[PDB]
Amino acid sequence: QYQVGPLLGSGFGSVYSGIRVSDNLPVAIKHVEKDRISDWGRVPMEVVLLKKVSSFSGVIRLLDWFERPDSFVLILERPEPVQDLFDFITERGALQEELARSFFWQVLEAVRHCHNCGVLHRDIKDENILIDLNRGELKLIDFGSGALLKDTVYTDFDGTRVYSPPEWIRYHRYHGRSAAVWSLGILLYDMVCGDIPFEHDEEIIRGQVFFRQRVSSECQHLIRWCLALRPSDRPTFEEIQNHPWMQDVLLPQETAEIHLH
Ligand SMILES: COc1cc(/C=C2\S/C(=N\c3ccccc3Cl)NC2=O)ccc1O
Repeated sequence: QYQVGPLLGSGFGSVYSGIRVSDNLPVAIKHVEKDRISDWGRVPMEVVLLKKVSSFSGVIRLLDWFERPDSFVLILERPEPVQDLFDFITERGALQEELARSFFWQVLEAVRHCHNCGVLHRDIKDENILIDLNRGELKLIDFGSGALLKDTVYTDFDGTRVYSPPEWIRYHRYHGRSAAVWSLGILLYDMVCGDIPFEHDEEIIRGQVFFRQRVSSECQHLIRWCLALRPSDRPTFEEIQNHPWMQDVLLPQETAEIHLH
């Protein structure tokens, strides 16, 4: 069936590079131990969520999955060549606003897709975004801490803390969309400054954003908006994409030729 390659990453489980014997298609082989899965639907919720979002290249595609005695094995698409946003920023530093605009736009489109399919990702960050270097397209990955999207309150969280909103830190309560917008705020800052704005709980609670890089006023505005302390003061996905800084986004293909080649 599949031919296993080198380990791509380890945590939310372990993920290996792979080739599908059928057609030599590049795939990724994810291994998740059953004893670590707290959410089921009988398969892990991660499988359910991935199936709901299959269609559109902004979200990672689930090609197949297998059940083993103690683990589940996920077969996911693998772009070639590819690099994740964390490594991309780590090696290249703070991104240019034009490039950050293109990336952030693609992520917004991706999360908007997840929501239409009734899925909440709950771990939006640089590490969970892959870059198809050739096509200039971004993919959202690792739905392992995500949930079915609801309009009521969430009292559980198992995503990245430094990307989590102050209402989570304070009260252990959040609503899906406003919380997503907050993490998007952290992400956009990460893109334009080369690092995340908050490290400790108290910084998150305070929500005072400092820019360590020359960033345009409009970008700072959008960032400070997504990072509003009160969830209700945060912009909606529509409000973000109608923001003046999001005007005139590049096509993914232009983005590659200008910024990736
Ligand atoms: C990591 O690189 C790739 C990931 C994916 C899909 C992945 S990787 C993932 N979770 C992890 C993240 C970091 C460490 C360990 C795990 Cl299990 N979840 C996915 O859907 C594809 C193609 C790739 O080239």
